[PDB]
Amino acid sequence: MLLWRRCRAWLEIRRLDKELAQSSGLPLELPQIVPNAWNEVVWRLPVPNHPDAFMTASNAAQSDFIVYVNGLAFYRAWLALGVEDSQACPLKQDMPKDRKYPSSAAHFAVGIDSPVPLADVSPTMILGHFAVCFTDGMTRSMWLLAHEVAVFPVLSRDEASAVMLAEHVGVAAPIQVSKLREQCRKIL
Ligand code: AUC
Repeated sequence: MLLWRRCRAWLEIRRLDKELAQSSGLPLELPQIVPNAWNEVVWRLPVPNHPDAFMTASNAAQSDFIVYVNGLAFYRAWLALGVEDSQACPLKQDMPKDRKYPSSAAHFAVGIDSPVPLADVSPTMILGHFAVCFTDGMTRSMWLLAHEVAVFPVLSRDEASAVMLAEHVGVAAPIQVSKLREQCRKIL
């Protein structure tokens, strides 16, 4: 029921608040941009006690922006959507119960040969507070979070939205997809 879910979500957010407080200003494991047998931005993501995951900005528009997000912070902002929204975030413990989760785990298993495209997310406002919502990529985000990936990239529609995401959940300034692609080519 509803009070049940609200109280659960409240307690998880409080947990996240503490964790973020403890780990404030400590170094996190970053995605690693890798050289690739294609013409795309690809990252190696370390996954604790698990084989590496690989993701790609292949399905991004040149106009999109990349934001590298603190997983815990991203998770907390997702919970801010509340519990009734169709995009409501399951508690981490229940994420593997999600219907598409096995299909996502399957995709993440392939590796560098078929990297998983990024999620497309947006900053929004819910009952007067900041939250994150999705255009796509909720399940793969759950996989990442349930597997405790510390930092991962996400896609945002435009500069201001990406700056807003980075402000609340980012570990770095946003960078435009077109400009990152260019730099990857000039360096990697
Ligand atoms: N391609 C592709 Au996929 C998830 N989760």
